[PDB]
Amino acid sequence: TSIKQLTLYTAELDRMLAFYTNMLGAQHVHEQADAFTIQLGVSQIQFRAAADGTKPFYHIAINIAANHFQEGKAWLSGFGELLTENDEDQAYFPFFNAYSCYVEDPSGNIIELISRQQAAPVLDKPFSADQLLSIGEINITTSDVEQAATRLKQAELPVKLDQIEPAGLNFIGDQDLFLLLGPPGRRWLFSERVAVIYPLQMELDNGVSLAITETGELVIL
Repeated sequence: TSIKQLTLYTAELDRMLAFYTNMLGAQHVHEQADAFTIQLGVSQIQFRAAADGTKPFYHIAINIAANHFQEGKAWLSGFGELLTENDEDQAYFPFFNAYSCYVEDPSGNIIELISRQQAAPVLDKPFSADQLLSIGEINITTSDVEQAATRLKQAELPVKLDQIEPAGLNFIGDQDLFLLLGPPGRRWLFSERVAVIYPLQMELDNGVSLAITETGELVIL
């Protein structure tokens, strides 16, 4: 399955709109009075205003083609300084057989491009914003990992309940989409920001819709 729409919150709506309009182009962005949407291939994200006194952020990875990693990295670097971890400005993840690079948006969202070496197409054409494929990762930061995992499984996502670590990060998915399910508390790779519960909503292309509430409960809508 793929993410059809994600709804995220931001304390920086105006700066975010400018950032994504410049990055993706006006044809991939729609402004509303109280929100805006961006198109990432087959996935959409709506950003809405955060509650005053909060500064929500998320870990968002965007799938790019198997052969587009270095072009994607160069492109991404035009929009901010590439984030580094251990003084490296890219990463290889053997579990996903994937290369990743990262930049921060105006809210501190971790914007990752992920090039899955066997789980993405080879596209024989130049990379551009038009070649972003879909959302490949989103964090599901929850106050109850076991409950969340159980509800995701009841919703017919691939979940091996006996392997779930309630105090750790759990990769839930297959192919080109993984939910990063875990508790708050720990610093995110490539970021200064520590995992904190912020609300979101997610609609999958198979019709499944869910929310993370402001207290971190995963609820099936």
